[PDB]
Amino acid sequence: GSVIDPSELTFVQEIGSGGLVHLGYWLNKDKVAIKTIMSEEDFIEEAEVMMKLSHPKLVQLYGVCLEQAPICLVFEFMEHGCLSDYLRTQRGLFAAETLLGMCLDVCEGMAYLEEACVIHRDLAARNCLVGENQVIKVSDFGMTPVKWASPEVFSFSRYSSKSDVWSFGVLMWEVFSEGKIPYENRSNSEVVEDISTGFRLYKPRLASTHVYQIMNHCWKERPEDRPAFSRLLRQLAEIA
Ligand SMILES: CCC(O)(CC)c1ccc2c(-c3ccc(OC)cc3)c(-c3n[nH]c4ccsc34)[nH]c2c1
Repeated sequence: GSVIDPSELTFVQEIGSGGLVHLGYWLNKDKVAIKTIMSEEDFIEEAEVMMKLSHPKLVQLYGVCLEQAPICLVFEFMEHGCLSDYLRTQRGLFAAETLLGMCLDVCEGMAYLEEACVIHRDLAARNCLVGENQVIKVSDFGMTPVKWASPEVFSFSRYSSKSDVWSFGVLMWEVFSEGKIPYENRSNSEVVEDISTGFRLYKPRLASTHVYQIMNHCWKERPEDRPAFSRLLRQLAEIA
């Protein structure tokens, strides 16, 4: 399943930690994001799933480097790193249209995963990447915090594409607030209690009445009342 020899990789600079990430080169040519190692088998399987899902708004892999421990996944290099950090560093420089376009990119990737019956389970701005011309790609979509979890997920672990829709609503909030922490300084028990009473994340300044309505549609108590990613995509496109 696309095996890369360790000698083919050149480690240049550490760029992140989660799962350690390095900026590097494969075959002294392509810029790569090397993600060094959860069990070894699950780490390989996540890449195998991702390598068979081709969409312009989903991150791509060059291959997997096994044989020598710690094992690593060889991803394409994304120029502007993770979406969460990009929003925080470029805060105050974003236009409303740019933020909506970011949500539309994520929604496109999510609509593809929804049709392929692939549940992300951890959709958040920290799991999204920024490339050339501010193109957003969904990352870590091959897996098998409660702040992004739907009520049926944090209470009954009922994962579905509709639970990813709730997570997308929180992602939409992260984007429009320019990288703000959802339910800041609040514990896991506190967020569960708030959401159960009917509390929802506040409307950020850059998000219009229509954008906030879409966020609240993603945040409906019952998963059946939430719109599918295929529907959400056209709703977001209509606001633009
Ligand atoms: C914006 C500053 C800079 O340009 C500095 C070289 C940069 C910084 C971080 C990244 C990452 C990246 C590294 C670790 C991350 O945490 C998982 C998320 C993103 C990535 C990245 N690109 N592609 C992939 C795949 C998994 S993480 C990652 N590119 C980065 C680029």
